[PDB]
Amino acid sequence: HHHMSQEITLGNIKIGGNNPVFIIAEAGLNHGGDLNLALRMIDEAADAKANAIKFQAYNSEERFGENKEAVNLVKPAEFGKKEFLLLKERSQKKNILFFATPFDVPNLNMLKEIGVEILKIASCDICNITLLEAAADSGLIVILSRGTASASEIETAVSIFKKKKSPFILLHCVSSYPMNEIDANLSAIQTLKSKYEFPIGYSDHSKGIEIPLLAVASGAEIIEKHYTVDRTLQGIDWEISAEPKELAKLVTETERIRKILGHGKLEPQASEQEEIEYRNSLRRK
Amino acid sequence: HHHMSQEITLGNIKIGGNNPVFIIAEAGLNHGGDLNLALRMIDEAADAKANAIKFQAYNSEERFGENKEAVNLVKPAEFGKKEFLLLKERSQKKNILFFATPFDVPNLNMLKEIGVEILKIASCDICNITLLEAAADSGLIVILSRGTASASEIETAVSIFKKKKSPFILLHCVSSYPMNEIDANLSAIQTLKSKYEFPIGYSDHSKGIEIPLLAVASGAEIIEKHYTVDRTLQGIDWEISAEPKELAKLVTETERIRKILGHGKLEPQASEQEEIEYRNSLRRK
Ligand SMILES: [Mn+2]
Ligand SMILES: [Mn+2]
Repeated sequence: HHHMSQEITLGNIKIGGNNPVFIIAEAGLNHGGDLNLALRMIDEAADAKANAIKFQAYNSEERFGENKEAVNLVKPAEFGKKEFLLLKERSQKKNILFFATPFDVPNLNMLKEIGVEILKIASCDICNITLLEAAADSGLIVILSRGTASASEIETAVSIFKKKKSPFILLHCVSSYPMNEIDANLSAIQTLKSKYEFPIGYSDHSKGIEIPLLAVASGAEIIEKHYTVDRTLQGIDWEISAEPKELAKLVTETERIRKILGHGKLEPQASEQEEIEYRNSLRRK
Repeated sequence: HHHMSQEITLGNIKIGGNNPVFIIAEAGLNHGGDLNLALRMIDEAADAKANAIKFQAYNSEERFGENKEAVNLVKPAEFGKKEFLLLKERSQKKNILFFATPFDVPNLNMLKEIGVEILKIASCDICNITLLEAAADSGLIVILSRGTASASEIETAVSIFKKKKSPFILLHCVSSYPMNEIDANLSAIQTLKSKYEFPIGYSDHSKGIEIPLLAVASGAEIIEKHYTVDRTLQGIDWEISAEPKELAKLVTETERIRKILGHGKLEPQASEQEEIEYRNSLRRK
């Protein structure tokens, strides 16, 4: 390629540059607070060969305030340090990366204390200056999604991490539920890749995997997709969540599209040598 | 978007910029020199809503030299001026644009004389300085494919058209028949869009429409696809040619993927309004 993002390398973490697309299974709140179900989600995400599985670390009242129905809905799905330690341990055993989205500073501090190496910051927090500054100060790798955000809002958020030289990844994202095809605006990925030097990816909220695969073809270097072991359980966000076989197809189809994208250099392929020989023998005149 | 190519206009059709993808059905030599078959090809390409149908204007001996097998294969498919006039008349009647690839200056002059407004130059002629200079001096829209070519060979050809200020379009292309998907190097499209200001597209030599559709997702603003009424006739290039229903699907799927790509601006979609209001009321802390 011409454009190559500055890769983020932390041990075996290798994101951007000419590395494989980093695929995140967003378990989110779909486990409903069932710890055994969350552990099962890790097992089956590792079997699907996702690179990482992501959870959410939040206080319901802090997150939703006076929306009593939202509070009651997400209250059962809260996990604390003891559960996140068990989930991190199962993830290490199954060779899949564990991390989570903190929604406040106490949860961020807890995630750093249990040894996570990556933080996700949700789209709704792209203007949460206190939380962004705490993420930048942590020194950890930060993935920020830009759903809801204008170009100026993105620049303000990006500057917070540039100022601390945080390893930083930005995901194009549309905070629409569910996200329709005509709202994907996947060419924003290239707009961001032209504007910034760090890796750009895509976080999906559609009802399938076609849009994230198209996002890979349009340049995404990271893919985040909501994830469930079984939509029939009707857990939180089930409608936009991929089941394990669909996650596995996302992984293998991403690899296939990456092969099709190729090296990006302006040079002939060896499969063209017969036409090169013909060109050189008769058409140079 | 961020970058936009400088659009090219000819009548009511505009190529590049934020115009629809321009779709070319390459009839090639697949008609085998059967004029009635070539006329049917125009009818069915227009019904499929391709923007243009393209033919090839060549002398077999000039094109293939002492390769007597190749000369005998393509000699029956030669059309002359009288045939191209009939093909152009049919295209206008059916509301599809007609043009052709000249392989020598006599055929280029003939095409301009009968009123064609676009010239295609084949990948094998990207080092054919005499032909490229005649195309650049013609004043017509020139579409060039860069199969076989290195960056420096592309730059040499581009410089010819920059000097004459020709309306110019470049197609990424891999001169392999049929082209394996792992050879497609579709990220070369973005490399070319970053290097050059004129519209960049893709000429396909694969066995399906998936690769050209991925090329749209990777930024192609023009798609050329080989075309046949019926692969079972085993005409020249049958294996890489789309049949009319498949051409029609390429057209409608290209429009769908363009809608998914969107405008490329860093501004939220209207459907994100609920999440914006949530963000502004509770998460600006
Ligand atoms: Mn999400
Ligand atoms: Mn061709």
